[PDB]
Parts: sequence; structure tokens; C-alpha cells
Amino acid sequence: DFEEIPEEYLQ
Amino acid sequence: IVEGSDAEIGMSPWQVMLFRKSPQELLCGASLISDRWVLTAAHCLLYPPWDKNFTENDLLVRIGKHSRTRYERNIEKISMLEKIYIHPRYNWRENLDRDIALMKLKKPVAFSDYIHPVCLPDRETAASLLQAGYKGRVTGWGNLKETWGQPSVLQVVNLPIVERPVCKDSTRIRITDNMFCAGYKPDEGKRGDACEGDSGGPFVMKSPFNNRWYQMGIVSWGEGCDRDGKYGFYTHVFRLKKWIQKVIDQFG
Amino acid sequence: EADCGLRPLFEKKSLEDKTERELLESYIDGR
Ligand SMILES: N=C(N)NCCC[C@@H](NS(=O)(=O)Cc1ccccc1)C(=O)N1CCC[C@H]1C(=O)NCc1cc(Cl)ccc1CN
Ligand SMILES: *[C@@H]1O[C@H](CO)[C@@H](O)[C@H](O)[C@H]1NC(C)=O
Ligand code: NA
Ligand code: NA
Repeated sequence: DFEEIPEEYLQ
Repeated sequence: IVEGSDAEIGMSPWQVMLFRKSPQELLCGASLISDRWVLTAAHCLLYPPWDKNFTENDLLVRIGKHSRTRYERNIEKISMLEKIYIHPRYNWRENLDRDIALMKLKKPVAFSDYIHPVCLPDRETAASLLQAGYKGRVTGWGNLKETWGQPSVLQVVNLPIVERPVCKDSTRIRITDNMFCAGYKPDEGKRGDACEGDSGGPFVMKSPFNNRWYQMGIVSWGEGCDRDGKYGFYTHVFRLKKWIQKVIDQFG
Repeated sequence: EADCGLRPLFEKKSLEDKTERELLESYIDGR
């Protein structure tokens, strides 16, 4: 339901 | 937020969304109190009855948001946590007494038109404004009703502080001096409340003395959402400010 | 902190939001 956030924040 | 309205752009620039990394979902609200510190409710991070015990690496904060679900490119900023601090006398076993926590960000966030800190109350501002009938404002992306559903954008509701005997008489829980309650009475012709997902967000008041917004409360608990004869309960930020200050002074 | 609680799109521009007056009207102390 949430738009994917940029991968940089999940690293 | 039940029976609120859509926020205006930049209306609550201290609003923070606590966001779970995996699965990606809303966890809670929170507020920005400086370029490096975010305030929330302890039960957003630690609540053993519901098997909740998040660590720093489980979570992100999202600051500057308006839309609930969108990635707000060039507006919101996403920060990682350096460290969580939960009040050492937070009482999750009984009544959520001292329901307060701080999160230190890994790097300072840049302020903007959409990102700006709220003030914490001094003793005198708290004494003046924390009075029955005086209204504060609650914001969040939590559910729109107790049973259902969820908002497109940040919701806002203004609610009056309630006399302490009325708060106490609305519940079987032991209320403490570290809590206050707010909401309309059944006979008052207006309604509104926080709800699931609004936990940890701010109850703010605009001082009429210096025209600044102060965070008086943290969204803590309520028996359902927006039920007649129930009220929302908020952590009394001023009463816990010495602890806030001790944490920031020691670890900031 | 010196600038806390003053919103860029409201207080900093002397613009009021649509419901803040409801809060002010509830504050009796200091009138
Ligand atoms: N045990 C009691 N007799 N009273 C305390 C219940 C506190 C709990 N409420 S609850 O989750 O809706 C469950 C409930 C419902 C009706 C009666 C008893 C219990 C609650 O609010 N909790 C339990 C842990 C998380 C927090 C919460 O949901 N906070 C969000 C919140 C905050 C506010 Cl200010 C208003 C409403 C809500 C939504 N319930
Ligand atoms: C919360 O979880 C952490 C996991 O790092 C654990 O060390 C701690 O004992 C837990 N606290 C409670 C009250 O369960
Ligand atoms: Na009671
Ligand atoms: Na109610």
C-alpha cells in the first residue's frame, strides 16, 4: 500500500 | 485521526512518520524537536503484550510528509536512527505511565518549508495552557475509524483538555500525573479523537504569549477511538522534561 | 530551538491556518 522508497534508505 | 480534516501544506512541519523497514508500513507518529532528535511514545517501540520490541535498524523516520503512502520526492527526508532511549520507568505492564521515548538520528536533518521543530514547554507555558477547556491539536496518519479506513493525507483535529475527575471517571485504569486527557463530552455536539497509528504523534498548543507552537502531549492511549464517554490520553511532556533534557545533555 | 514552533509557511510569513483561531478562542488565561 506504500510507494517504494529509494533503495539508499534501506541499506 | 477520527472526525478530523486534511492538514494544510506545512501545517505541522514537526510531524514525523515512524516507518517499518520490512514489511514497509506505518508504525507510529512522532515529532521533530531539533535537527537530531525525535520524540515519540514508548509503546511505539516497546509493547510486550503485543510482541512489539523494535531496535534501531528496524525503523526509519520520514520527515516533511503530507501524503500517507506516497514517496514525496524533493519534499520528505528519510533518516536512519542512531539510538533509541525509552523512559526507564515506562510502565507498559499497567497503564502506560511515562509513555515517552527519544530517537537520535544518525545525521542532522535539514530544515525547510516542510521540516521544522516544535518547542517543548517550559513550566510557565505548561501551567498557563494545560487547563480544562483549552484546546490543543492532534495530527497523524492513523485510522479514520475504530473499526473498518485510512487517510490519503495527514489528518488534524482540535480537541479540548478535560477536567481530571472526568478523565478518571471515564476509565477503570489508574490515571497518573504523567497523563492528561482530551476530547469532547457526549453532550457537546462535536467529536474527534486519535486512533490506531496516531500513537506517538504530538498534541500541540499555540502559545498566545509568544505565538509559538509547543508540544504539550504525546498520543498515548484510548479505549477504542472516538467513543462516547471515552477520552484520549496523552503523555504530559512537561512533567517528563527533566528526563528529556538528561538524555539530550548526556547523548546529544 | 531558538526558532522552534514558528512554521515557515504560517508564522514566519504572518499567515494563519484555517483552524488555529479555535485554539486561541479557548485560551482564557492572560486576556
Ligand atoms: N485496558 C483498559 N481498560 N484501558 C486501556 C486500553 C488502552 C488501549 N486501548 S485499545 O487498544 O483500544 C483496547 C481497548 C479498548 C476498549 C477498552 C479497553 C481496551 C490503547 O489505546 N493502547 C494499547 C497499546 C497501544 C495503545 C493505543 O492503541 N494507542 C493509540 C490511541 C491513542 C489515543 Cl490518544 C486514542 C486512541 C488510541 C487507539 N486505541
Ligand atoms: C526488548 O528487546 C530487546 C532486544 O534487543 C531486549 O534486549 C530487551 O530485553 C527487550 N525488553 C523487554 C522489556 O522485553
Ligand atoms: Na475510574
Ligand atoms: Na469520546
